[PDB]
Amino acid sequence: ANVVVRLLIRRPECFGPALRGEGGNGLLAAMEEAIKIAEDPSRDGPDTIHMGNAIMTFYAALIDLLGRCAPEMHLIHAGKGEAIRIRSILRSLIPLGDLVGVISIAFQMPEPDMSAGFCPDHKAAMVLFLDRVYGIEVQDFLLHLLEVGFLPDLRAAASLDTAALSATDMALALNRYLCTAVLPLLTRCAPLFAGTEHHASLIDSLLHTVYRLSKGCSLTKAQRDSIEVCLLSICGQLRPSMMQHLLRRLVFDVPLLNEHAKMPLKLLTNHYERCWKYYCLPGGWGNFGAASEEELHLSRKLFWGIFDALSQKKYEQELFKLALPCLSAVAGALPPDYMPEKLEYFINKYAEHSHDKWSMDKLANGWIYGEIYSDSSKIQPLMLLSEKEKEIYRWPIKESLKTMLAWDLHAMAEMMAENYHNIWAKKKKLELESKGGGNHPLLVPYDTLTAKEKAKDREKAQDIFKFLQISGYVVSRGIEKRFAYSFLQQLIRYVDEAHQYILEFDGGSRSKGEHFPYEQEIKFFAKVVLPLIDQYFKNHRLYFLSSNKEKEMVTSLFCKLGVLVRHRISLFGNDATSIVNCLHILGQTLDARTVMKTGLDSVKSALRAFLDNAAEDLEKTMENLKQGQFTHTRSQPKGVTQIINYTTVALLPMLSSLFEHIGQHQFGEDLILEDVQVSCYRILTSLYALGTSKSIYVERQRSALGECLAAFAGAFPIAFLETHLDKHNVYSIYNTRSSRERAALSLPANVEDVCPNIPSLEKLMTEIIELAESGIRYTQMPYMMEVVLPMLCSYMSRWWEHGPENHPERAEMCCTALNSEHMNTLLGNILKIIYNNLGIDEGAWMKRLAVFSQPIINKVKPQLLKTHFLPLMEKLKK
Amino acid sequence: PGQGRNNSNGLEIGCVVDAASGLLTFIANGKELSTYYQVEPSTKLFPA
Repeated sequence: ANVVVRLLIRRPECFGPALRGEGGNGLLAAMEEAIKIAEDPSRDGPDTIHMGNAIMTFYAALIDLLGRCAPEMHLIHAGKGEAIRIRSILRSLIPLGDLVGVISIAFQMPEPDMSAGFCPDHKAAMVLFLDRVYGIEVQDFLLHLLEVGFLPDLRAAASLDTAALSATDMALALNRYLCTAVLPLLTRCAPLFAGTEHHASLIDSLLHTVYRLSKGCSLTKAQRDSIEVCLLSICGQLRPSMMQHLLRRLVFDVPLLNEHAKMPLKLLTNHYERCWKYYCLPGGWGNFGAASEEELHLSRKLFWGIFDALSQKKYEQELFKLALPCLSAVAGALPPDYMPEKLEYFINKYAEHSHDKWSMDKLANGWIYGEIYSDSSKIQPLMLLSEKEKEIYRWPIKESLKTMLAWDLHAMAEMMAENYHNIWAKKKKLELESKGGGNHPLLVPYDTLTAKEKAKDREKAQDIFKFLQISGYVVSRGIEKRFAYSFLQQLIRYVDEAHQYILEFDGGSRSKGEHFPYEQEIKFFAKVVLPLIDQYFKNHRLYFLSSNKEKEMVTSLFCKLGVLVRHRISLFGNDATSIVNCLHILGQTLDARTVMKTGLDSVKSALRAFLDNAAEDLEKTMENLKQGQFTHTRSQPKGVTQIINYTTVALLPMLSSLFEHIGQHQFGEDLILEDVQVSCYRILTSLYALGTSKSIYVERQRSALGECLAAFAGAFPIAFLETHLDKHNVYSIYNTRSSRERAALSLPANVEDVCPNIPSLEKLMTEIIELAESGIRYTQMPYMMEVVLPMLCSYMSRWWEHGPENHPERAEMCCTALNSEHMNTLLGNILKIIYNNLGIDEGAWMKRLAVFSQPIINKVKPQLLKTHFLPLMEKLKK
Repeated sequence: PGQGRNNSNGLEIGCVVDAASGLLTFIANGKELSTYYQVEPSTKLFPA
């Protein structure tokens, strides 16, 4: 490149005569003269060679050579001063304005036309030179280039889109040059034109023209990919408010779910995920603004359109996996709480007021009364427009009134302006067809066109609507619980339908080689709707503590899903984890206080029944594991295996999440009472016995067993291990319920008999002291070092919050005897055990013990430091 | 009346201050306004 540049600068005779300084004609004038050569047969004088085409190709080749011999890349140019000299020489060689002119020289849309004239390869050469040599950085420069020549080529592409017009080789070649010109924007200056809006007209014109291009026919796969990347970049870093028209177009086009729908699906996905606050938060995306009511309505319409369209659509792995992020993004963006004679008199009054306005304007300009309406002498008979002009301009007013009567005020004015623009475009298209001429770019609608042309009609529409509201005529087109209730109601109908499909599929015998349509619907649900609900409860207020009936529907859906998982977990072979995660988030978002108050009584009783079913499954698992039937047991019945798998996998962590949420939000005192208390004691006994059992599968699933038991202990507001102290507690089931009522509820007259298997609280004291003395370890006695030491830790945390030291006034009322001294004793036992563990390489459980004791580290006396904290950390230092 | 739409040169309001008598008078496009003010001795008035 260096030597080529040296030779060219030493001998400018290699260049075109126009480029040489001897003539100084200029590159743009050279191409204009080449066009003239092409037009003039004598200029293109006597397989044949077009003389102007030869000149033009020569100049394009020279420009391409200079652009390619320019400095390679920006850092090379910056570091190499010689590269700076070369770039300066090329800049002085070729003016920038000449490049803009040549890139603006447009083509002739063909009825074939012969390839003679300016060509897309010529434009590609000039744009390559402009991009490489001069650089394309300044924002106003980008906008000026976009408006000059760049957008016109896109308009030509929009024209050429049609089948025969694409059959034109001009369309084909222009597609190539169009890729070579569209890749620039994004790669070089995606951020800038998307960071400014100085020509918002140009912005919208670019967006919808590129979109119409993307709705092409003969475009190659790579071409379509390039267009899609361009659109995604521009949208994903352009202002949300300034492509709302494009939002509209995608809103109509996405529900088609055609092959072309993939690109808009990505577009909306990125748009909503990007500016999520803009469509949800009250202030939106900060200075970017917030989604107007119209934008929210369009987003909701698109949301339900895609929802129903995917519901009706046959399940496709690729298409639905691509569409799921879009629907999730729109759900996240949508706020959870989002919701004649008079006209003739108006015409007369507007005519009078307009006559007054014309008189005032003409006298302000300096008009005089006269028969002629010519503006050369400033004479008017309507004191520019004459009486005939006024009476003919009366007609469009009546036409607009009739149109919008057959169909707020500003929106209707915009609609009327679009209607008048469309009718004018139709009239001019008819005139062009009659005259046998080419179609002007103005034929495309207002949205496809720039915003500047809209303003001309918008001013008239605003004026006529101001006159209408002055006259006194208003014309148009003609709960926050409901938002969630609608989309959650789609979910509940989905779940009821899925229940029906599973019941029918189980009732009917399976056919080998024939897949059930019900099973297909189940798969579609579990692969589309099932992931969607968790994304719903994420980033949405559905428990309305930040819609009580919304909370009720959430609880009822939880009950239905829990029943479905309990009965037919085996059917969800691959979506079991997804549905269990949805159960977790349902418990996290569940308001048990609302389950108790302002919650449908049948729904809350169904929740009690589901918890009782969980207790029954836990009891069955108890019996199976005691008998020796588990996963490791080969001789295990199918139903028993299903019960054990369901319990250990799903039921433990799910109930763990529910009880953790209940304990965190103090929901135990409201949801858990009476029969719920009895069933919770049953669950407690089941979990205790399952943990006590020393089966290998129990050991494998020990973490979830303990996690659930601790969650239950925390959530519960009443005493169930204070065997000889439950009488003091006011909340006690023995204090509230009578002996006969407890007997009916299947509870004896002694709390010791209620919980005989579990050691009493004092016996637990003695056992923990024995742990501290004997130095137990998870190797010898794992059951209560890493499984139940957390249990007694959480137990004592709860009862330490409710104990006498925290409530000296209620010390007698506090059934528990756990104080700060017991708190220190338990923490010291934990650290004594940790010290016994210090010096082994199997203590993966110590970190777990740290987690268990983390809630109870900051509520101890300072006396424990010298006793235990120092020895452990000294040995750690060792 | 009518000068808001008929006057191409705009509105000119001329203020005259007679300091010997402390009198403020106003004229609108050559027409004397009925509104006038009387100020106290030793008062400093700022055009505003």
